[PDB]
Amino acid sequence: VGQHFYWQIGGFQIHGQVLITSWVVIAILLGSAAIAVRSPQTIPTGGQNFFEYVLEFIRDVSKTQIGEEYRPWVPFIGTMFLFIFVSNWSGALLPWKIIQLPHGELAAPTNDINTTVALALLTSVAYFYAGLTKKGLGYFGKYIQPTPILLPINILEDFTKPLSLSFRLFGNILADELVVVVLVSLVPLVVPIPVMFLGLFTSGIQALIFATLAAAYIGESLE
Amino acid sequence: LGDFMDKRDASIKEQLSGVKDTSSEVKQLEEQANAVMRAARAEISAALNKMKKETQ
Repeated sequence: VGQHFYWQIGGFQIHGQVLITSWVVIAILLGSAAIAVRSPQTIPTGGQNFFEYVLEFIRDVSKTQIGEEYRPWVPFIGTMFLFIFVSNWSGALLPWKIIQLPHGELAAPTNDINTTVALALLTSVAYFYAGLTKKGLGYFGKYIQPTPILLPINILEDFTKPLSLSFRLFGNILADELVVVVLVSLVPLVVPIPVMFLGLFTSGIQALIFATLAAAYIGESLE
Repeated sequence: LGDFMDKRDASIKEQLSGVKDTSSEVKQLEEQANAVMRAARAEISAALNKMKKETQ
């Protein structure tokens, strides 16, 4: 129904919904994780198992994709999973059609391009940071190694790696929320809930496929 | 939490090197017990044999 936004002015226009929706994710990430690190135990108590099994999962998709030096990049990929996992699970589960902002919807931080192309650039700096730290500053992975005539293929591969990784995450969350927006207008909520469970299924997966592929460009730059 | 992952793992691993060290020390105790009992035995054998031949 509504694909628009209201802008907030600080000299330029920025989206009110994106900042506001994102803040809840930030408060629900730091507010729930830092309640278990207050008094840890040797044998993990109730509630610390879930935050440990997440951290052991992030070490899986870092070590398999990067290699022996996964351990500096764990807090980066740990953010790019959890900031995108919780942002999608906040959209389906937190009831925000009761609250009415006077100009726009509130579903997810990733419904605008402004989040998803920023997260596609934060993972784009990361494989230029890893690409220019470990290897030489003069020549790095874009250097035309197998054949010299592969130059326009590999220049354009620089542009497609943040762009295809952005519109993957941008579209499937915007699609999932719109199916919720459209089907409510037709029918009460007892019908679209299997479609929401099909959506909440892929809502967490597109976060997982982000952080898996985000680590996969790190290991390519280190070679 | 990273330290906790290491702490439980290093401690579990540490016990492993400790139990291996204890088994190597019990093997060296068995070898020193071997050498000390055969030390007393071969002491007596050589001493009685030499002193026997000499005073014969």
